[PDB]
Amino acid sequence: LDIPEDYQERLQAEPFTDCVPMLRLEFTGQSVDAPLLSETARRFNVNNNIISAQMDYAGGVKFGIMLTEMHGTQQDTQAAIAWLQEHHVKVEVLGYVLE
Amino acid sequence: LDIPEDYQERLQAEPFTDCVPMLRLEFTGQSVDAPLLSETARRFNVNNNIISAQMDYAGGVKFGIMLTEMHGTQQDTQAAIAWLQEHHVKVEVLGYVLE
Repeated sequence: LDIPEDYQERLQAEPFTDCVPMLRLEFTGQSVDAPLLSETARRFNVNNNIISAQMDYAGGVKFGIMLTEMHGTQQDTQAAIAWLQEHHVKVEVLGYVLE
Repeated sequence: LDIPEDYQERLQAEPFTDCVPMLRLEFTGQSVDAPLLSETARRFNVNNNIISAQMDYAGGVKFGIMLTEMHGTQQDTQAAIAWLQEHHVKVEVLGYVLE
């Protein structure tokens, strides 16, 4: 897993009403000049709650990992995840937690 | 300075018209439940562009550092920075960059 044991413990594979997805985000070389999480917060009215991160600035660009929760309506959440991927941020929904 | 060499090179101590603050954020036990950066994006119409981050999760809360640029109008970035400080995120303006 190499997520925190607290999350190993509460994570549920199956969605459930007003669950919240726990995400693993992977940056693969974006410029810092792309404000992707700040844009999703306004555009999709979601909150991206950072759990942890190992984000490296290497070669003048961004390569690394973040664990987050994404809070918002189900439609907004799905749209934000897809838009992140459409900008080549890899996104894995690791499972779902409460609220 | 202890930031990436290209930022060290570009960093100005004096604020200039349309400059961009380069921030260091230090997390010292903020809960994962507080959507600090997402809320500033909406509240103050700024972008928090992550440069790098080494953030750990422990006991339900967060510890570590992030380097960012903050983009927005002068009054908006001033208000977002003041609000993060008001909410006890340790913020340091390392200097200013184009553009």
